[PDB]
Amino acid sequence: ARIRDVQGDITEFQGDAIVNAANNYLKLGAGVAGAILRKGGPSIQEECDRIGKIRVGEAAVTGAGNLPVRYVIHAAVLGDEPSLETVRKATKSALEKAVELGLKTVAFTAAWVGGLPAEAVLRVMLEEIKKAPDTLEVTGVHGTEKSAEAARRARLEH
Repeated sequence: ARIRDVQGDITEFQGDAIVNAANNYLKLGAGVAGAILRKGGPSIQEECDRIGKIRVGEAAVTGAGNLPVRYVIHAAVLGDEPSLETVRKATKSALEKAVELGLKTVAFTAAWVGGLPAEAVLRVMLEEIKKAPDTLEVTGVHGTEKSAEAARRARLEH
């Protein structure tokens, strides 16, 4: 996969889909998830409700309502807990949806951490992203330029 990292508002991404780091209940909550809910509109939560509870590590696809993307891929990274193995699974699953749907571009919400070491999380996600096809471009979208630079450094290390 082609891998990018930029500073930005993920709700303004102009590509095929955004990957939303989710709870297994698929309830859109605070922060970025709340931006997606507000800008996208109620239809997103409504489809999430219809899909229902999923397993941690799995992903679910909904429409994106009024957002400038076509889909939101909800990757469930937390539920009734305790995981680095969980981030890997949710990342793998989200990328599988992107392939199945035949997407060319997706953005990840840079929440995936979950009290785990952030550098460790960046590393495991990069590993799964690299296994995705080169027909797919994956953009990590970061709230801060500092967060963006941390992702760039991890891709270098490596």
